[PDB]
Amino acid sequence: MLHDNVTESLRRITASGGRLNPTEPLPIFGGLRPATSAGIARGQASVC
Amino acid sequence: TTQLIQQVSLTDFFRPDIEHAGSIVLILRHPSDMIGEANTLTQAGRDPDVLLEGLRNLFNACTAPWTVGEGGGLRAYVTSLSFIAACRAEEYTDKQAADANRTAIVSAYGCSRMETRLIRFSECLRAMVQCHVFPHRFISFFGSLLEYTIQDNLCNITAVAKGPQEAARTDKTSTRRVTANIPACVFWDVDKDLHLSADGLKHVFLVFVYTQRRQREGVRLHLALSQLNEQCFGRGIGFLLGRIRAENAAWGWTGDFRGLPTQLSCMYAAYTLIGTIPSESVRYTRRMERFGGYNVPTIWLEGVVWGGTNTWNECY
Amino acid sequence: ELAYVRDGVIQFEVQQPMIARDGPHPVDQPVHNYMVKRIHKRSLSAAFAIASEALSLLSNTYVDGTEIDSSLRIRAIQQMARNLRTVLDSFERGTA
Amino acid sequence: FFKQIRSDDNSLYSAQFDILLGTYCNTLNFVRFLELGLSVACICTKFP
Amino acid sequence: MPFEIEVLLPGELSPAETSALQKCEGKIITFSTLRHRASLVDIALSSYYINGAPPDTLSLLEAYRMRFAAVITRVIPGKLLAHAIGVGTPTPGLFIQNTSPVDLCNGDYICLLPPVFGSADSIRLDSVGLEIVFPLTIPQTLMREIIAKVVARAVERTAAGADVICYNGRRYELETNLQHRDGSDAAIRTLVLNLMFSINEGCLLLLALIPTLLVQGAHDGYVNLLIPIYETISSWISTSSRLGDTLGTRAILRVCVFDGPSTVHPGDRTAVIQV
Amino acid sequence: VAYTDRATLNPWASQKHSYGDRLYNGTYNLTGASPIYSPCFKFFTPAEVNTNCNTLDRLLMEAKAVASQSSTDTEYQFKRPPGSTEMTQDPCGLFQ
Amino acid sequence: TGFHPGIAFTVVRQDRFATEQLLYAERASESYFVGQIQVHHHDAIGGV
Repeated sequence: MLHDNVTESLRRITASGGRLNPTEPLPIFGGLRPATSAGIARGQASVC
Repeated sequence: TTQLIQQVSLTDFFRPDIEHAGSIVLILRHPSDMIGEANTLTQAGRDPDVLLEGLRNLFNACTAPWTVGEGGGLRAYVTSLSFIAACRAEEYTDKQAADANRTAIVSAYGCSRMETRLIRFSECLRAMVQCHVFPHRFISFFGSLLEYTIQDNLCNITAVAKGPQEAARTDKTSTRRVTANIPACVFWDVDKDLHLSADGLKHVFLVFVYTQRRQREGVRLHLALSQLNEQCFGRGIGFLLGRIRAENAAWGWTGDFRGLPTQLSCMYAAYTLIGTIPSESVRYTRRMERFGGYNVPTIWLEGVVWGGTNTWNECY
Repeated sequence: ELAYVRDGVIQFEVQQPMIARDGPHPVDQPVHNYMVKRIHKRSLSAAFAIASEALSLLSNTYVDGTEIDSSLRIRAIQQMARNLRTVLDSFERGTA
Repeated sequence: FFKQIRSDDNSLYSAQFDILLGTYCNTLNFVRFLELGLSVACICTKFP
Repeated sequence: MPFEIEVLLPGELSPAETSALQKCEGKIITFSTLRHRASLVDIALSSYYINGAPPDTLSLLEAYRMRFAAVITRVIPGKLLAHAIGVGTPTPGLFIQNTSPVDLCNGDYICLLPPVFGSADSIRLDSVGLEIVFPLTIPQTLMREIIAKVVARAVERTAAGADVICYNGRRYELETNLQHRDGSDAAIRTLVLNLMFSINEGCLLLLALIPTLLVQGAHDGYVNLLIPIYETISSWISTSSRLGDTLGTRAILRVCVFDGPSTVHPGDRTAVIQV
Repeated sequence: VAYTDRATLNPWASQKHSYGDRLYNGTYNLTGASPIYSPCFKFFTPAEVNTNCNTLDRLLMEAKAVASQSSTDTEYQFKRPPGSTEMTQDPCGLFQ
Repeated sequence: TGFHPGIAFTVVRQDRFATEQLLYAERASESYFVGQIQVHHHDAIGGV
């Protein structure tokens, strides 16, 4: 976008509708790995 | 007898199905270290985000871009010396052989987006020497290629790291042994320049060359072969590289120690000792050879005993 | 001598039958085929270790005036024998 | 092609061949019509 | 053929101690002299004692260059065997249990460095009344940096009136939590002092020889020049040289794994050849 | 070819350089550095093997042992790691 | 807020099932050449 506070607001918003999203502070260089959880109930979660 | 080493790496920067045995392989450090290193080593008035862009745009189009961050258990570890040579083939004085090398290695690898990977690597090296994070500090000598096993996008190399070269039994086509060989574009020997031209023992050095002039960076490496020891070799090359040293040192009560020539601003070359040739006199043959479908000239050494203690000697 | 082979090859040649027919049909002639295959090279692997203080015993160091070290040497021999037997069976399993 | 060699140089003991591991040809079966079952439905007759 | 060292662990060892000495498989120790029969009071920390009290970081950097290192191979409930590295060609699998904050890749050259971090190598043999400190086995590439950063921190601390080091994609912080930083600041002062004195003596001697160094332009003359005072120059070299050769620390080992794991997390054991 | 009386059910994903084509087809590498797996990849991206001018039905030669496509041990469906070798069966990946 | 912005989506997700294959092979469907065992030793952790 043109303003950063909008690209940040979009990410913060969409970080609340699911559990697959990057960690809060961005990595400067890498792959943006999600924060691993502690429980695995039924099986590998199929991403839609 | 000797000593072997093993490493599993990706095959993005190197394909042992294409290198012939006896080619030198180089090892890389993790690219993530460059971030903090340039964060604390860049010169005042200069932003290292150009290095960040170089690295990031490089690794965006080399292989699977993910995993290259911190959680990397598998990585792009080894690179061929011929590779790092042909991505900078625009600075070696013997143009025609280097140009043949470049076109051959652009056609012999995957065929797709290597022109991309090559200039990515060239731009990355340019940026690092520009932000005062030198390549010699991140690239080391691994060994000489002996035997390999490949798969889909992954390799397993075993190379000679110590001892005589031709004491290594391999299951090749022709003969159980193999000799070392280097591309003919990087072969620069210090001895005939200084004209001592004497038989006997000769060391083999791995020397980089730095030309940092603003927006006109320059990085190239050769494989020296001289009679000099590791002490006075620095003096010798510093001597026949006078212009580069000059244009580098010149354009690189309150004290006011500002804008003075510093060590990283005045640096032009760094070298390491990697082996030796304890023969009666060294013979080497420049014969044109085939990389699959193309022909490129190489240097065929004989009787090289690989050395060690990988400590870099600097020259500013 | 397999480790000496650069590449092997086997050749096929089959000839197919035909059926005489009547017009309107192009008069048929036989056909002949000529196929050629090659072999792919593979390998197998198996390891087993003999620690230090086992090599120190299996080596024919001087005959010592005790029988402790001889019993230890027998122990090491039997350990190595079992490991090597398993290693050799590993190839018969890896075949299948 | 001229190639000088010092006292007992390597690359004299180079041995590696190729091999033709075999040739597999096939043969046909000859259909005897009158030995079929279908010939029950006809009285074949030769007439030059 | 390989050189062999025996250390006869005495009696009166609390089995709660030998249980930890059983964890000392692959740690490095040093002797002042190489023999075959070695007494436990020789590798103990109480052997250095260069000036009374336990040694400094300068004192330990000066020791590690004069003593002969030896890696502790297998230990048995009776005694302790060790192989001297540097000479002898140890034929067995000379493994090393890395004790360093940072990882070890495959194919590094390893040197030694006193415990200039949160020292926790010490095994406290109280029943005998002596204690053994092991060195840190860092890669040769981080050797010039660790010293520089740990000395710069203290030289800024005495200047009262994110400092992280990174390697192989891992970051280890140098800012220890407590701002009550005594103790380690004390075991490092004669380094920051002996170093600082040398550099100032070099600066104020440079500017005392040529009267056209900075007065003819710090950019025009200084760079164009680039292209009993006589018992002071001596005093400068005769100390700057001894400091430099102290901080050289040529490598001794090299981690060469052969069909194993390609990275050594702190606390693991791996194969190593000698240089 | 499927429903001949129309051209395409969805014009916003099918046509070249459209939205869906832009977002999911791999020739543009937009979703390149993302570790997360993407099912629509095999559907949007035009396949290409050099046996175009050389086969009648390489169906059999291209529907046998295609390697796995997703990770196997991660809580989520990460893209398959380069050091993996697990092979599976993909029926629907053949007929699109 | 629960508003329909006049546009719908088609969900595409992929699963992974564990099966048991049933392989069948014809006799002499494979020519198999066996070389000779070769041995190599190289040091490791505390063991040759």
